[PDB]
Amino acid sequence: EITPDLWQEACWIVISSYFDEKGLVRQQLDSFDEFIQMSVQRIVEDAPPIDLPPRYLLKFEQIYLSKPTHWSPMMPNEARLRNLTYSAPLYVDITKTVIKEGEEQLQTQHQKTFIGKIPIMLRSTYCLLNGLTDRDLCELNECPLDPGGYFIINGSEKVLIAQEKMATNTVYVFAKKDSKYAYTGECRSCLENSSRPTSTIWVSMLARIGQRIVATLPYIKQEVPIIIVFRALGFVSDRDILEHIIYDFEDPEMMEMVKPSLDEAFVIQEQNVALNFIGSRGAKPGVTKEKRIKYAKEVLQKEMLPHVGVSDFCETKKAYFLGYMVHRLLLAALGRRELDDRDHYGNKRLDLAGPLLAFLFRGMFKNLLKEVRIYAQKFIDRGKDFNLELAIKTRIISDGLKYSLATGNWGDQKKAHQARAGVSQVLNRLTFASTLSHLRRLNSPIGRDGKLAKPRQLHNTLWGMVCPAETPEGHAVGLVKNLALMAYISVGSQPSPILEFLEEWSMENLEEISPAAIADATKIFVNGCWVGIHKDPEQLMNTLRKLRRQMDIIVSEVSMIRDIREREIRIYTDAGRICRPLLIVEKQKLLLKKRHIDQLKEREYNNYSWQDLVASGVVEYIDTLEEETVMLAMTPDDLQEKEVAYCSTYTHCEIHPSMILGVCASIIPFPDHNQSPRNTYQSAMGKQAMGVYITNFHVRMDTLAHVLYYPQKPLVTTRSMEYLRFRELPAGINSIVAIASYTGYNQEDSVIMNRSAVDRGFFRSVFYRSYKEQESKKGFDQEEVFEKPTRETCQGMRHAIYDKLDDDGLIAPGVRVSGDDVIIGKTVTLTKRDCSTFLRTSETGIVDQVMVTLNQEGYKFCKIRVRSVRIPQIGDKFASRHGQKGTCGIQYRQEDMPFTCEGITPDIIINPHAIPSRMTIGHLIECLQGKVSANKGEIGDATPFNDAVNVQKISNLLSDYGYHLRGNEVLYNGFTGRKITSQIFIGPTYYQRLKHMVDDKIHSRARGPIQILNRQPMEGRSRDGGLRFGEMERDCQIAHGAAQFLRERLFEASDPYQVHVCNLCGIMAIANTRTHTYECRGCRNKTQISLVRMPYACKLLFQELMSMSIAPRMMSV
Amino acid sequence: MNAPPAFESFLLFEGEKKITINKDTKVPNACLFTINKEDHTLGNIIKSQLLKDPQVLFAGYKVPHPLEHKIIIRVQTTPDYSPQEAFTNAITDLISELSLLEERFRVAIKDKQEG
Amino acid sequence: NELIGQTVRISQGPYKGYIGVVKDATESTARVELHSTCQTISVDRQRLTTVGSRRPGGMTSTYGRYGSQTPMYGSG
Amino acid sequence: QQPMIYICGECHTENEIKSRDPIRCRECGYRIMYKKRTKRLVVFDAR
Amino acid sequence: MIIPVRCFTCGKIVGNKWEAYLGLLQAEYTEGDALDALGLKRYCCRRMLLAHVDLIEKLLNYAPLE
Amino acid sequence: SSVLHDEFIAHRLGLIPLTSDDIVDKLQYSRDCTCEEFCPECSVEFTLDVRCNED
Amino acid sequence: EKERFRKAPPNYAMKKTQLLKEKAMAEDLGDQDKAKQIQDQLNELEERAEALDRQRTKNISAISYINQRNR
RNA sequence: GUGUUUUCCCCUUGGC
Ligand SMILES: [Zn+2]
Ligand SMILES: [Zn+2]
Ligand SMILES: [Zn+2]
Repeated sequence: EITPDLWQEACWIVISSYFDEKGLVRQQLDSFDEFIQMSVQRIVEDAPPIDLPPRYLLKFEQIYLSKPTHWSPMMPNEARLRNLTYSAPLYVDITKTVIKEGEEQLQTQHQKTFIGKIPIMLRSTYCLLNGLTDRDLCELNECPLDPGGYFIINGSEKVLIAQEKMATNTVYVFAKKDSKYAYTGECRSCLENSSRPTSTIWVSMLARIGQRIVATLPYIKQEVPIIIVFRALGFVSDRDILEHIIYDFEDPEMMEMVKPSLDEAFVIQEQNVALNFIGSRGAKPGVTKEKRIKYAKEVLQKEMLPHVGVSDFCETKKAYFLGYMVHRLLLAALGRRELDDRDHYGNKRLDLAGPLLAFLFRGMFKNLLKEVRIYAQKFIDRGKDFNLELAIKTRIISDGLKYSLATGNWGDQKKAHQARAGVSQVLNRLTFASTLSHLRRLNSPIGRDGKLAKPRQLHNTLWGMVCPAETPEGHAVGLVKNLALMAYISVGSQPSPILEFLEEWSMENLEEISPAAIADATKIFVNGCWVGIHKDPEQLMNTLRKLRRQMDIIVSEVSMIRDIREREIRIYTDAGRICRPLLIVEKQKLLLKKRHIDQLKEREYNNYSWQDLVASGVVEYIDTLEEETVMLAMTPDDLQEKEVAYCSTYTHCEIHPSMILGVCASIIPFPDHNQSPRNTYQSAMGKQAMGVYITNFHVRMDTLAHVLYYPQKPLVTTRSMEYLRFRELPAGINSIVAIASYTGYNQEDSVIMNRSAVDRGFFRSVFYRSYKEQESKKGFDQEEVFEKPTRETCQGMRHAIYDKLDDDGLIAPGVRVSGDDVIIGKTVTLTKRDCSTFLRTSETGIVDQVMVTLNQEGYKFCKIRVRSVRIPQIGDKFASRHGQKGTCGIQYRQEDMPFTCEGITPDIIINPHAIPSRMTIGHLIECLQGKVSANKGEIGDATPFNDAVNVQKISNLLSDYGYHLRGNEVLYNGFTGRKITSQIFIGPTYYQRLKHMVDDKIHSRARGPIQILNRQPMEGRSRDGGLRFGEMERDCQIAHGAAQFLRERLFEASDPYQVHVCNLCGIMAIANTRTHTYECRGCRNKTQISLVRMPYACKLLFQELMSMSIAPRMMSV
Repeated sequence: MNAPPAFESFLLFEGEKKITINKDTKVPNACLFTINKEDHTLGNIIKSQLLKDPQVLFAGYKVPHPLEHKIIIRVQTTPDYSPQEAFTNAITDLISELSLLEERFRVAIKDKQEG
Repeated sequence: NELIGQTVRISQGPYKGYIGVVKDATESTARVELHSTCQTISVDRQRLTTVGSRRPGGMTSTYGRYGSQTPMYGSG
Repeated sequence: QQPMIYICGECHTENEIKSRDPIRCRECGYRIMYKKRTKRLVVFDAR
Repeated sequence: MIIPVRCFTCGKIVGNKWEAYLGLLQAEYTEGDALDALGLKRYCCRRMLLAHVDLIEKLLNYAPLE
Repeated sequence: SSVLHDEFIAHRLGLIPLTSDDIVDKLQYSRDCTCEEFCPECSVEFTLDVRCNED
Repeated sequence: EKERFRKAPPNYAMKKTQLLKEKAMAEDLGDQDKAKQIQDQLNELEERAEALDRQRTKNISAISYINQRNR
């Protein structure tokens, strides 16, 4: 039977089953698995055989991939500790057939030739950890909670950020103001996984007889008029043309609109002069007319509209597709159809770790084919039978991927500055919600420093796809984005089964159409190829849907959109379409009935699963372009009940509305009670809250790790943070917060902490810093070795105490170390220079563990990590889940903090003024329900949109435990014991401690190290630099009229220097002050010299001018 | 890292005086007692015991900075009464109070037992 | 100077019992890097006493210390 | 006469690794091993 | 990670109650009756046991030796 | 070799309450006791010696 | 020589020994080596699961039973 | 009695 409300339980048995079936990083794992299983083989398979004096044919087959192996299987933790690249060899079967004179060919098959190591993403179908149990993962020193979805490159966890892009194969009509074009029908085309990049087309209309439609074909410098292009496709007649562009001549308006483009072309009728026209606009036009035709013939065959087809499909199928590009342009010009929004997310695709890597493999492969080609040329063509096994420079793949996954430069190192950048970022291990969100992170390539707001705005179409709250508030604000919990990025599937199915059901294929049929007939668009038309689109939509609901012919990821107003059915199967599941609605009942809930409650015990909800036509993956056409209830009991009907025609229902939130936003309790920027600030700070970031942290040699001593589970949680696994790896402590002004040391966004709570371990954390150093053969006479230096032999040697480390040249675990203490003693022979590594200045920790090993080079390599207990202090930045943030402003012992009737003193007192301007009422409701939860003795629900919870209901509960129903309490002043006249709002709230500790920020200089080029202070704390007295400070001191303090800051306290200058010229003289003799070469004067107090950077500027042949002759006159 | 050690709240440094009377100049018969390494525990009971003295025209205590472990107690009396002896009697009688309270508590303990 | 780089115990005053290493020392005061806190204090050198950290014996090969009940051949 | 004892990362067996030596556990051959704790005086306040 | 020895807010020893807490939950005491039966009255002590995540049981899955 | 680092162990030992119902009024503050190390007149020594030689 | 008389699979890295046995089973097209590998792998799996439960035997068992009954 | 030294560019992330 149907779910009779009581539906919240059912609603989270769904979702729970989803996250059982599809852990949070499924979009990375599936993308990679699909790349390795299909796209890699596709690329090597579809690369042509190589051939050339006789000539061979060289051809590749059945590409194979082993498990990751060190040469024996490397575990990922070993690759991480030894700084290896976690990777598996890629092998392919190569058939060589050389053939020559006398008809003597030998097809010798080189089996399983090693092409290179391909880096494996962790927990993929090809990682050693795949399906591996928690026991075994712990035995591997792996974390069973670790998601996977990242690579190990030379020991660094590297995530591939999903890169957003315009959807290929799809026409878009834009108006580009500030141009000669009124409208532009863009298309970006790819047929399939082509080594050729996407080719872009535009069919623009000049705005200005007026209204001339042009086309900007690729590899054409000019802009051929479209009618010439259709004639180049061989359509002589003005009625064979337009039959592609105006599907009913009965419309006079498009007819009279297109006329002036024909008047631009009527000088050309035959295809051959049309090709001469296009060839003469070629970017490399051939001298002879015939070569110009052949060039232009190729461009149309192979470069224009490639997705529609190549060769035989040229003169019809993509003539129709170009006709459709024109038709939709004309619709956008008549205004019959609105312009496409470039930022509508149905118009976008996401390049996950699959396409991101397939692009490189098409770039690193083919390079290998060029390499073996040149090799076999050099040899074979000299009658020297080559060996291909020497021809294969396996370095090309292995280092190409290694490099790009390391730097993130998505292109050749030869041309990296021309490539994309930061596609591949070091996984954020700071806290588990940061790891999980870094893995689910999307990125718009749109330029930052691009001033446009519209690509940064939260578009309506990100609903349920992308977190409305989790964005960097920096310059990347709105460009970097995050997946929503149930958002799934479609991995891609072959359209051929769908095309075969559409060949049934009375579909009419595009090349058999009589064009008059197109007028009153829906046009079908598989992956943006127009492939036919259909008389009856009410049957197709119901059948294609039924088949999705049966998982058989159409895989769940396929999205069929039915545009009613324009008669178009567009079916997308390709990869990178972000989608999300929705409950199906039929009539007005859900298909999700009590049967499914009961079966799914006993899941595992019956091995039911989310996949059975999908394969029972109960839930459906909808994607943002199909979301255009769903009518989407938001809960059944709200929206489908017999109120005075809103629509009563819902097709789908939200599974739970909180699933619009992402990973860090769905840890916020009551986010619907906060001002939205504050939910964004929490989504930020939640990636900085110290916690336990992973349970194998004792094995990690991470460079920076913060581990909280006593991280706690939140007393109020969203349900969503069940699946985030936040109650297993929590980041924060539920503290008895009081919102009182008290002594005023909490005033402007600051907190008073309880010193006695800190003494008990409140938010006490540990800071691990790992220092890595290895060995090397620098040269013949130069060699590094781990060795205690000794003043006798080691010539260079710091003022440090080298005896803290033992004769191995390695500090031992358990030794107290401080800044500029020696950590790895290292000598390099000249006798020996000191080359050792010292603890970062003012770090002051204890050596936690020391590991020693061999790197790829087989050199001794050690990583030392030093721990540093960070007892919270004044200036440490605390925050709460509601974007309240503040430094500890003072710490009062328990005796000094205010206290209730019982001796409950707050742990954190935050100033009331944090609340009223920010309206983080979710913070107040968290505190109230946390106080209920702590008395009630179980964890409150703060799932946002849960109308079962409200403040009055909580207050009612709180009053039952003998507290004021609004959470206020009478406090007594800790100093005098008098009751405070205002009762104070006090209760448990989940606070976070952020990585921003003050001792990592405090910095001072008084004549420290100096830059070598311009003798100014070095930059930055780590360098012991001096603060920049910038331009704006210069201006602020001019306004002060503080010329003496301006001179000292911009000179005497920065780069005090002196020059001698000639009196007769103003070129700097030569001044041997050591003998007090002076001359200017060029005047030969020795008396006419005067000293000039002169900023060194000024001296250097004037010498950089003289080196341009400019004499800035400084004169004392 | 540049943290005070916790004993600095109660241990005198070599040369620090506990208490350091200073004649106030603004009004007659007023002193400022500056107690080092004391806080509201010792300063508030003295302040409130001084207000029970009818010959004390003004009595108060402050902690100039909470990060510093030093209180100032300003006492003004009537000209027939130095605040030195106001402060002395405010401690003598407050000790008599706490000692009487201690004796009465000790007896009340063993009187709750079997009573 | 003669007492720099050695492990010392503070035997007097407020830091009694703290263990640290002398990072520096004049004749009047050492600077002691405290083992527990993330801090280096300056302390009057008479307050310090050297503890040292050494191992006796130095002969690992054959300290049999007799033995471990040698089994006989004619006992089996 | 201190041979610089190391602890095999896999076996947890102790290994003697003097200078000019390859890092391998003589039990497993495993290539990662960790230094044993110091012998100096480790004293904490329990603060 | 492990149970805090003292309730941060007040001071009551809660570091000897975690295994007792879990044993009472295994007697199927309701979650607040376990706390009422251990003797935690103040919500500041109760949030020590309710909120505590005992990660040391996961850290002990990893082997140093055997 | 527990999974907790030494400062964590030491911290936890700090917070363990001790039955000093009487002896606290006898003992000196160590800062005030005149002896070079700890002595039974200004301290109580504790030992912990535990190894988990079982599953 | 050391590994000759001293067995390895009972080491803490039993998962790695199982991975090696799986690799040896997959590498072999002979059914006899595949069946010997299957038997060895099942035996090592049983032994390791027994040891895991034995170390899981106390306190770990108790918190497993409480989580499973709590849900 | 011998004692302060010593890398850069580029990218990414983060702080007000
Ligand atoms: Zn001159
Ligand atoms: Zn408490
Ligand atoms: Zn003593």
